[PDB]
Amino acid sequence: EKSFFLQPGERLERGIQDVYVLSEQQGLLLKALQPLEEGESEEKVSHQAGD
Amino acid sequence: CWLIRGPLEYVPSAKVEVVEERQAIPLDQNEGIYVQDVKTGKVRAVIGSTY
Repeated sequence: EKSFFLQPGERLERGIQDVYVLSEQQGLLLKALQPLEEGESEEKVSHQAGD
Repeated sequence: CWLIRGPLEYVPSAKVEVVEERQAIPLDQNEGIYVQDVKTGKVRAVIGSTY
């Protein structure tokens, strides 16, 4: 929950998207990653760039 | 997601969304339907009582 005054020179990439909530049992997301990042996701598991 | 039935009166919570309005099938002593467990993939025959 947030109300947000977009500062000057901000822009919303894709407006106001809704959080993925995945099909409990059989809903899945598959995602690449532009840059390398460690313990960065909500998994605290590192991934190499493109991994 | 999960389901509630029985002799209750329900107000969907702020955070819960009523997906299906289900109505149970009455089955003869001697007749029935085939369900499939989406989780398991298991497909069985449910016969005898109302389900």
